[PDB]
Amino acid sequence: AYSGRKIWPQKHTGRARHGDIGAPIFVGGGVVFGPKPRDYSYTLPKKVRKKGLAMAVADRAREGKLLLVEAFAGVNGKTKEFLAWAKEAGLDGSESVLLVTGNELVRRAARNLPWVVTLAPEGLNVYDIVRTERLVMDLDAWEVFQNRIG
Amino acid sequence: AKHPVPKKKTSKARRDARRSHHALTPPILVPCPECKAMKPPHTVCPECGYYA
Amino acid sequence: MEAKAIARYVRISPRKVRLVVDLIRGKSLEEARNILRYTNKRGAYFVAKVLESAAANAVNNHDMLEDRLYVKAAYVDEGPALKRVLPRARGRADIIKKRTSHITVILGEKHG
Amino acid sequence: KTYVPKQVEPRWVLIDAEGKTLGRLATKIATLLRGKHRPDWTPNVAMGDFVVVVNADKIRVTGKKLEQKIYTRYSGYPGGLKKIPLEKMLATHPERVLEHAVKGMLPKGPLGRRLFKRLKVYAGPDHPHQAQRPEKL
Amino acid sequence: PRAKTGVVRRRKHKKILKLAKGYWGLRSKSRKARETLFAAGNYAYAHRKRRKRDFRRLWIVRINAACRQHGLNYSTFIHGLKKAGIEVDRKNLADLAVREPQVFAELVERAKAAQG
RNA sequence: AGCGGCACGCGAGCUGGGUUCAGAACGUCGUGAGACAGUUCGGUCUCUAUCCGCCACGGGCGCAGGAGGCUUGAGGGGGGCUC
RNA sequence: ACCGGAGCGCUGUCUCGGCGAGGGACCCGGUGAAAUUGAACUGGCCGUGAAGAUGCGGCCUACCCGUGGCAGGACGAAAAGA
RNA sequence: UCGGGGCUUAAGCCCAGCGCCGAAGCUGCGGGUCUGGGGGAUGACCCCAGGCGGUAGGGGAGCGUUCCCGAUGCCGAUGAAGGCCGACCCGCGAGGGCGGCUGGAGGUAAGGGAAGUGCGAAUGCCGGCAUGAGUAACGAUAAAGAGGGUGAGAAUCCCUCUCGC
RNA sequence: GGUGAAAAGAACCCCGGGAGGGGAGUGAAAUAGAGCCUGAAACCGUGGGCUUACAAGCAGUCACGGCCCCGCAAGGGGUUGU
Ligand SMILES: [Mg+2]
Ligand SMILES: [Mg+2]
Ligand SMILES: [Mg+2]
Ligand SMILES: [Mg+2]
Ligand SMILES: [Mg+2]
Ligand SMILES: [Mg+2]
Ligand SMILES: [Mg+2]
Ligand SMILES: [Mg+2]
Ligand SMILES: [Mg+2]
Ligand SMILES: [Mg+2]
Ligand SMILES: [Mg+2]
Ligand SMILES: [Mg+2]
Ligand SMILES: [Mg+2]
Ligand SMILES: [Mg+2]
Ligand SMILES: [Mg+2]
Ligand SMILES: [Mg+2]
Ligand SMILES: [Mg+2]
Ligand SMILES: [Mg+2]
Ligand SMILES: [Mg+2]
Ligand SMILES: [Mg+2]
Ligand SMILES: [Mg+2]
Ligand SMILES: [Mg+2]
Ligand SMILES: [Mg+2]
Ligand SMILES: [Mg+2]
Ligand SMILES: [Mg+2]
Ligand SMILES: [Mg+2]
Ligand SMILES: [Mg+2]
Repeated sequence: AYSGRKIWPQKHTGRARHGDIGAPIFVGGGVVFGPKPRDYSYTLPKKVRKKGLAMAVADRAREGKLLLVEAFAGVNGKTKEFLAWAKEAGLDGSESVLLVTGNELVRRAARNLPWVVTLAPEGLNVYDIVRTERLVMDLDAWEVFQNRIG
Repeated sequence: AKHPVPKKKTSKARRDARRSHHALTPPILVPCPECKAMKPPHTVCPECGYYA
Repeated sequence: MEAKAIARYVRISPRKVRLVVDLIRGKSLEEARNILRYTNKRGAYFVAKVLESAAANAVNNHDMLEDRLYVKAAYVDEGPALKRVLPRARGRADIIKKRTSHITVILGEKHG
Repeated sequence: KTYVPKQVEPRWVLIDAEGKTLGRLATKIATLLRGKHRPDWTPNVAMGDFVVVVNADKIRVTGKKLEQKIYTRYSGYPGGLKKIPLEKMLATHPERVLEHAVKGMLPKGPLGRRLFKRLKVYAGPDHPHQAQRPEKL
Repeated sequence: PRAKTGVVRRRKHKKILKLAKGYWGLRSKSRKARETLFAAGNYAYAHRKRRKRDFRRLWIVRINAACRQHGLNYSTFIHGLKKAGIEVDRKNLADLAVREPQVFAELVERAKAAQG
């Protein structure tokens, strides 16, 4: 907002020497190299996108955590059902899990459930993979995972 | 502002020293013939009076 | 036992009252009273008033006797300052500082 | 840690001066003025021996000196460079000549001035008959 | 993201100002202390090398004044020992002149004969 | 009726006639604007001394007991002309 | 009310200063600024150092703190030299 | 005034001799670090030797502040951040850790990421407080004095008288 | 810009013209008491330990000693005489 007038003639003034208040060295004055809006994204090579994905899956699987489920007694969007299904599935909740599935009803279940994060098939991303301790994905979802890489 | 100007900010120590003789001195008083009040020498006083 | 009495926000220079204070520090009550009485200074009035109150507080609130107390200690403190302008030759504007005081007086029981 | 000495009683000394060269004598007087001679030396405390001299006027001096040697007394006032030849000092207070000698060989520090006190000088002889008087050459 | 100067400076300063505590005037109350420290720093290091030299001569005066009492120069004393082959009396422990003078005396006697 | 040092001593002591701003003119050079160890008339000289220094006057202690009165003179200073 | 020369009158312009009047300076009470300010425990001479020293070297001198007064120095202040 | 006191068959000058002083140079004992070399399933680390003043300047390795993932986690009223003090422990260091005091509510390990990332100086910008300094100045040299009254308190407000402009 | 969980914002007594204090009372907290959370630094001040009036200076550093304070001891801290 500041003007642009020169505050002093810079001569016989005894004062320092300045132009406008806009000067950065002027409490309230403009910023120097303050951050301007800009993109942080870029285009990582496609080959690498696939590599990391498979590698991550292979890792969690190597440890012995990639379970390929299919049976879902969870008829509707009710958490109780999933919590019971997971209980007999061997999922006591002592492990974070990336529940990958195509069914939006399975979603509703583990949706609110804290120790599990729901996810669509294509949503497979190394972040959420290495993010969780366990990995459980529908066979049909494994097929679409197989389409991208398999 | 003109010719006469202090060359250096006087040290706090040197400053205090100047005010050495600066200290005050207690006044002098004496008991009067009237009340026990303390009058200054060669003087009358309120709430006491005098003579002659 | 000791009794305090403070007079904050007193319009007067510290250095000025310090002189008066330094006179009665560690003096008998009655002795000090007479000093302030005939002492030629403005700071006298403000120190005498508060010191007088220090005795009242010492009595009506601390069971101390008027005939046996003195000035255990006392001192003035520099409060804020009322800055004012001042028209000077050729338009110079010098700020003037009408300071304030914080006279403190604490009495105390003598001996036994 | 090196020896840490303590209070020591002042060892007085009686020193002659007849025929003694000014400089040669002052040398020993100074070295003995401070406890520099005693192996228990300590520049810190300064505990030199009380030196007392007699027969000041007797002091010899080589060649042109009584006439050549000049002393300088400068007052703060202009032209106050007042200077005096050696012969005059022997006329007035002769003890001075040896004092300004030893004084010149004493350290510049404060304690050095404290040492200059330990140095007594006259010409008679006859010192203030106190007590100690260990003669020496 | 902005990063206020925060506490960083105040800690850096008081940190130093404590080290300079004990000095004089503003010299121990401000950045002036910093300047003073640099001098003191280079003083400690220089006076650290001096501290050896100080005692080197400190003993020598003791030594010389000692054997001069028996009747010989410091150079005369040392020469004898350097000849007799007795590194024993490191000039520091030559202080024997005060502690057990008899020992120091016999050390002189050795030097007397060792020369000739 | 000496010659010289001392920022050709001395303007936080004075003056400002000279030189060294703006106006003017003559001579003079330049087409000109302008220019001149050429001349001429005119032209703002900044109340407060902190430190050293100096001239004067006090306060505090010290002077191995307190006190009153009178003194010694190391040292320093002034003076010093001449018809 | 322009600049120069001379003369008369009249005078502290001067020889050459003296005395006095009042308004300030000085002491007490009341109020209370400024420029400046690296830090200070800030002596003289002879040398010395980027060539003009409180601060380095040698020597002399000098109890601690002020109040009044003078301006020689702090290459004093002021204005990033006209 | 030779740096000074001083110095005369020398404390001067020339010739020859032995001894000592004296640096952060050298040796001794200890520790750092970097480099080359040796032991070495043994990564590791031990041992030997040498380099290591340093401006512009190039290179290398760290500490610290702001924020994100880590976090629906952990620390936290039995006290977070910040503040004040320490002679203690760790690190060459920038720093970190512990103990007391204050404080009253936030803080964010290990390992990684991103920057408005460290100030003593710019006659730097803002604010606060010092120094001169109880100093100069209280703004026309027309001028004041006294009695009474009011009043917590009057040279300064009211009233009367006298004076002056 | 900020009292505190809440105004419960201090009734009443005392000194005082007032201001401001000292009690009492509220509150977990009053150096949270009102431009009041946290309260650093410059700067001002009182009390205490050590220190200084023959002294020469970038104010420090190195050594020795005295005095004061912590510790069973050796030792460590503060001050500064030379
Ligand atoms: Mg605008
Ligand atoms: Mg603009
Ligand atoms: Mg802005
Ligand atoms: Mg969820
Ligand atoms: Mg004015
Ligand atoms: Mg002349
Ligand atoms: Mg001139
Ligand atoms: Mg002038
Ligand atoms: Mg003329
Ligand atoms: Mg000419
Ligand atoms: Mg002219
Ligand atoms: Mg002219
Ligand atoms: Mg002086
Ligand atoms: Mg005389
Ligand atoms: Mg004298
Ligand atoms: Mg006529
Ligand atoms: Mg001011
Ligand atoms: Mg002085
Ligand atoms: Mg000198
Ligand atoms: Mg005065
Ligand atoms: Mg790098
Ligand atoms: Mg300026
Ligand atoms: Mg003044
Ligand atoms: Mg005045
Ligand atoms: Mg009245
Ligand atoms: Mg609080
Ligand atoms: Mg100690």
